[PDB]
Amino acid sequence: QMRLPSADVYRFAEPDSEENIIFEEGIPIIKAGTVIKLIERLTYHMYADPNFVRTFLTTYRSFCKPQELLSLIIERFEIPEPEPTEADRIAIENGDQPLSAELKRFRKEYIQPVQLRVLNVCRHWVEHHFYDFERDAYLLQRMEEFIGTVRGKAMKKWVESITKIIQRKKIANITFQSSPPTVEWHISRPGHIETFDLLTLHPIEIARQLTLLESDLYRAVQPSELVGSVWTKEDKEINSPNLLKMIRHTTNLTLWFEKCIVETENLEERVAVVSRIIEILQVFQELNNFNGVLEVVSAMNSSPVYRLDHTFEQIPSRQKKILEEAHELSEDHYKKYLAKLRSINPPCVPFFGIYLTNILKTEEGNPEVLKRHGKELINFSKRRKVAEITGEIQQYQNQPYCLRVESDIKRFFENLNPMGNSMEKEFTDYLFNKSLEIEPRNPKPLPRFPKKYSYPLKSPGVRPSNPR
Amino acid sequence: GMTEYKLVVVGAGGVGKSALTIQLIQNHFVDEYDPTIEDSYRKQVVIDGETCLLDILDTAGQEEYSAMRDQYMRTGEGFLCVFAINNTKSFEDIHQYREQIKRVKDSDDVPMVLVGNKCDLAARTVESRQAQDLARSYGIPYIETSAKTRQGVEDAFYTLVREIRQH
Amino acid sequence: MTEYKLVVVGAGGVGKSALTIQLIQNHFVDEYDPTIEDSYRKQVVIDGETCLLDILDTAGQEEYSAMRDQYMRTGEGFLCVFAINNTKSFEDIHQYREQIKRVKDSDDVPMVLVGNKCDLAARTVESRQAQDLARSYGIPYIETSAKTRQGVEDAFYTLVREIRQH
Ligand SMILES: Nc1nc2c(ncn2[C@@H]2O[C@H](COP(=O)(O)OP(=O)(O)NP(=O)(O)O)[C@@H](O)[C@H]2O)c(=O)[nH]1
Ligand SMILES: Fc1ccc(Nc2c3c(nc4cc(Cl)ccc24)CCCC3)cc1Cl
Ligand SMILES: [Mg+2]
Repeated sequence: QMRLPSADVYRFAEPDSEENIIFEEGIPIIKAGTVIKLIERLTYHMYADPNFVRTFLTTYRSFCKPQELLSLIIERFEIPEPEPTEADRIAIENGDQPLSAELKRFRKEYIQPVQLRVLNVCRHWVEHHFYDFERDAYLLQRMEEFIGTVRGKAMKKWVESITKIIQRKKIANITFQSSPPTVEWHISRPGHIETFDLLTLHPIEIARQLTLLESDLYRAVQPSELVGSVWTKEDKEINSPNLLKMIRHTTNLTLWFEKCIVETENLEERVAVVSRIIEILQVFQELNNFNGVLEVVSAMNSSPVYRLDHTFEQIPSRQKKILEEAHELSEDHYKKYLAKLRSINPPCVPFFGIYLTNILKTEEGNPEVLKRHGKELINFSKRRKVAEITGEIQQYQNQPYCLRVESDIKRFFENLNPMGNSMEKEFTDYLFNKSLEIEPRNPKPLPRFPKKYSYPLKSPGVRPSNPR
Repeated sequence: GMTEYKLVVVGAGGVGKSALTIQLIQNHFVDEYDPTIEDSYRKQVVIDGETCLLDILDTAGQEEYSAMRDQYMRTGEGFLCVFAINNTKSFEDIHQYREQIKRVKDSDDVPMVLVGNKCDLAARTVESRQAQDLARSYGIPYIETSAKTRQGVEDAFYTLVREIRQH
Repeated sequence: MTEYKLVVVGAGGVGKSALTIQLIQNHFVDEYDPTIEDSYRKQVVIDGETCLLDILDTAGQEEYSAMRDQYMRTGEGFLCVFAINNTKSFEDIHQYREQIKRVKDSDDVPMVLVGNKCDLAARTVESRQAQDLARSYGIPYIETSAKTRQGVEDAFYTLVREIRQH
């Protein structure tokens, strides 16, 4: 086993003890440790664990400032070399070249791996957590200086690479696998954006364009928007703008479905509206757009809609089944949803809400530190749990949809604003009052209402067509 | 087997709401939690001699999904309406939550408890007398809890189960 | 779902990272940023069974050669990559194969031989030559292009199949 530098000159050579590191019961899993021990293991000479690097860089800000992390890994990088051994000394005294076997081994098996692993932390930091640098220009200057002044031929390739990567990041294409299917059109024809509406667009293309939109919104959410539960705090609009844009789209679509339903006063037309929405749900299911699925389910289980028994009665039983199966995904704390998500073939759009709740509860329900033998140790297992969730999120963010964007339909749904200028409570009260109007409480009898749609209500269905 | 009660926790986000259910389900002697595992929201308890099973829905963190509230609330027989005692807005939100619950359940008499939660050592801004008066005006119990010490947590949930039993 | 630890190895610049990122993101990386060690996950259905792939993307630069043992121990299966326009990278294969056998102390390690950059016309390693080597190892040979996606899924999912029947 290699001898190490003295702990007095190089802090990262302190022996492991339960006063500075605790392992969970082929590499160890760390339960807790001092920052020094966490950084030693982040850059350990014996083995690689790139997943540890992602976990650490995702979560470290709750126990170490970015400026301090950089100081610590620079300190880790600067490893003292041992002096010549007795055999070396004797060789030198006789005018021979020393074997320097121990020095050479220490360079090969300790220094070069640890230094390369420090550089890999810098690389990952810059490539995947660049916001530390975006929000603190001086931190970036320190990183550029450090990398820019690493000497020695051994690190040279990566030092020059990381320098270029940083410069690229400062001023900052998909291949398939088959062509996307043809865009489908129904009553509204290409370019006629004025006529676009729930029933006039093709239900297939509604589901596709919403899936592209909802996939882009999903894929845009960064871990920085999630760690520390910042989307729930006062500055959520500052720290979690992509997450909140994604959620607000979901909310607006759900409210639009409810609005389309209760503002259709004629029972027959309203049945056609609900049936078309369930068709869109079916295509969401086919596309593994689980956010889209739950958007529809949420709308159908809302107070204004759920209570529309006369509408429900006339929905074809096969569509009742589709809706009920979709709803069962969410039952028992999303048991079937979770099993389904883990079984499908991506691309998909997960429901984000489950992740938010699990991240929040993980952070709230576990202590920042563990106290052991009079010492405070960072509770790293808490951070690993959070990073397992952000890691699962990122895993589903990789796969793109093979679907063609339709710019006008995309814009139509980007600009959807069912509440208009009304506040949430007053719009919500409005929807429920409309519900009461179109299907009064028992024992009030059901009134009749005139039709509002001047175009055919028959759906083109949800099976795709294909000309030559 | 035993009766299972479906309890739902509602209230403003960002003010320690989740501590209530965590403190209840948690192993009372190790500050730890994994919301990811089943049995993290189910709990067998004895209340007034009668053993029952608590199923708690707390979607803390999902508050911005406001159009999903009805669907989450629909699943519940009893409700904890939670506000933070150092956040007046969360207290002012209570009325809308209660109205929303009544509408979803289609009833003027839904089993519910009002819960004032102390989530940190910041200055209180909602007096207990204010919250008591509000609870009385609704005809429901008021329970104050601490998010750190587990004080009041059992009382909040057990009181709600009694409200369901006596409905 | 079963989890599979895949490791991508081979000389510097043969396209180990480009292959991996094409598989993960459907994106071709044009830059040449030498890897130290990168990890990726991919949920995918293969032969009707949902798999979770952990892919370790390794360093081909010789300066990192002392740190290979470390990842070879964890890997369940190996993509041994060379570039068909680079004879030296092909000659380097033999050393990766032997070190893997040595480290895992086994002659029966799931492996696929991969000849990358098959989109380029200027080939210097003939298919027959690589095929003969693969046969002597008892493993399949697949030609790939990280640029066009030709063979990429075949290479990775073939490796999954070998781990599965191991
Ligand atoms: N034409 C073509 N170029 C490719 C292909 N695969 C990789 N390249 C190019 O070859 C270079 C090296 O790619 P890279 O993936 O970084 O190789 P690597 O094996 O990961 N290198 P390292 O071992 O240092 O990490 C890049 O410029 C990349 O764009 C391919 O299939 N076709
Ligand atoms: F058009 C409709 C109008 C109202 C409803 N409401 C629902 C009802 C029931 N179950 C439901 C389940 C879901 Cl997921 C969603 C809604 C439902 C059974 C009790 C009567 C109503 C459903 C439809 Cl399709
Ligand atoms: Mg590489």
